[PDB]
Amino acid sequence: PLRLPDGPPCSQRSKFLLMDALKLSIEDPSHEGEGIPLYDAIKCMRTFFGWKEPNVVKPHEKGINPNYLLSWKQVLAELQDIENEEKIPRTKNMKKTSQLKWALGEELRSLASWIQNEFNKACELTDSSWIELDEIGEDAAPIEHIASMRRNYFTAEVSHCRATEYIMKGVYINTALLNASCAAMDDFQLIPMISKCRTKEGRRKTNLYGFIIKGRSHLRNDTDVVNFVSMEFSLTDPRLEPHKWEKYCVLEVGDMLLRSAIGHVSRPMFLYVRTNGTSKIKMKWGMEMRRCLLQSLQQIESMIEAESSVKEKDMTKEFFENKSPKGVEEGSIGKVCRTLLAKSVFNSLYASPQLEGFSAESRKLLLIVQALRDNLLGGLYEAIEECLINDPWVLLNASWFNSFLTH
Ligand SMILES: Cn1ncc2c(NCc3ccc(Cl)cc3)ncnc21
Repeated sequence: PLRLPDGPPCSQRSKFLLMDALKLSIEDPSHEGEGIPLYDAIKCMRTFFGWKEPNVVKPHEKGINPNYLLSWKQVLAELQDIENEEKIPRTKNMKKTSQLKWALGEELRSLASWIQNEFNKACELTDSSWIELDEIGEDAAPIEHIASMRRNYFTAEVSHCRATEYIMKGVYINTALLNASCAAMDDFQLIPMISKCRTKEGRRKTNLYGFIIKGRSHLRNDTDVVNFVSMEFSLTDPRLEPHKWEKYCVLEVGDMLLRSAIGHVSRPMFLYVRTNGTSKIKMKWGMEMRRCLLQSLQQIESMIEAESSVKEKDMTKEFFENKSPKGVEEGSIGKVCRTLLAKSVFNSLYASPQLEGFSAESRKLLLIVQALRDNLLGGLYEAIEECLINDPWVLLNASWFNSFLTH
């Protein structure tokens, strides 16, 4: 089996919160400015009244925590500035304050259990649909009948999937930043983190996860970096899994009244803050996250076009309806679709050279081991294990890979 590294537990490294995010939402919006992110965010902000004086509750151990506190206070100050203006601007350029100049820039780890938990959360369904019925595909021509049937069965099973929400979240924020990176090169622009869903009842909703502030972005090449500060709401207390949050300063910024299985309960609302950066090429990929839906669909269609060659008839219906196989090992056809999707999305969210190395070399050891398995290599192990350092996503697949070696 593979040897995973020893060390302190791995920490979160995505460009935004995943299972820990928190949404401020408005239903079927129709205010003077429905569709301009700044107007949407403010209207989501004013939905919430439990704000309170913020303080640091889990410090970033390598950054200057007074500057993170001041930056969040500045956001509320400048948002409150917009409140006082007669009209609402289309965008907001933050004052180039001391805290923002500092925050915008102007070793072995062990597998922690939070990343498997993220992956499990990415496979669940939500109350809300995140994509339209004809979202998947780029076809110039109308789709033939069999393709259409598969595309609609598959969309039924993943439209509400949590991984799909990560897709649209990511596409939104990456489009917003990439565009801002070009239209406001010298500004510290305030960029809402938005997404849009439809409820089980049919209502269009708008969600605010928090805010980005981008720094100077004269991105001349694909690999040039624009730094940014992320500020994300959450009900997750950082003191439970502090190792998850090494890269973050976390503030407590309000209290929130929630329906629960015990009735109404008041929980603190937190605000996860970190500095971070991205590049033109990374943001272009982030805008492409819908292809995760298409790539997941194809892996599904592959299993069907396989079964269909063996039975001389189209097995699309009998596969999705679960009518030779005798069940579905994940539980249901639906969980197989969402599982494939979640893996593809997390490949995107945690894209790394260590993942591209591990993916190639481990497939080599895979075909060798199951060749040996049903019929009865030391440098290869070093290639694969040269990828096992500190990435939570690489390490978790390596953990998964070792299960396959036992069964
Ligand atoms: C009692 N109370 N109410 C609000 C509040 C707060 N946040 C200010 C705020 C809230 C929303 C916006 Cl769009 C701008 C600024 N901070 C501390 N106490 C507070």
